[PDB]
Amino acid sequence: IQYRCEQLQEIRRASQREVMFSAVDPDLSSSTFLEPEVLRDVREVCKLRFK
Amino acid sequence: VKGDYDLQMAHQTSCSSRQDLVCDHLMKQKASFELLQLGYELELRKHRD
Repeated sequence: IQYRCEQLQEIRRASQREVMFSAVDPDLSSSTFLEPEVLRDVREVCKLRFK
Repeated sequence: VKGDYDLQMAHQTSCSSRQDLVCDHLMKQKASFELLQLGYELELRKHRD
C-alpha cells in the first residue's frame, strides 16, 4: 500500500504547475529555444499517428 | 474546348490542393483525439489493479 501511495505522490508532484509553453512566434525562426519534452513527445506521437 | 479544359484542369488542381489541406487538418485532429482516447483506456486498467 505504501509503495502505491509513493508512486501516486510522485505523479502529483510532477503535475504541480509544470511545463512553460513558449508561444512560438512563428516568425522568430532563430531562437533555439528548447521545446519542452512533453510537447515534443506529444507532437511526435501525434505526427506519427497523422502520417 | 482546349481553352476550357485548361481552365477546368487548373480549377481542379486548385480544388484538390484545397481539399488536401482540409483532409490534413481533420486527420491531425483525429490523431489528437485518438491519443486522448487511448489515454482514458490506459487509465481504467490501473484503477482495476
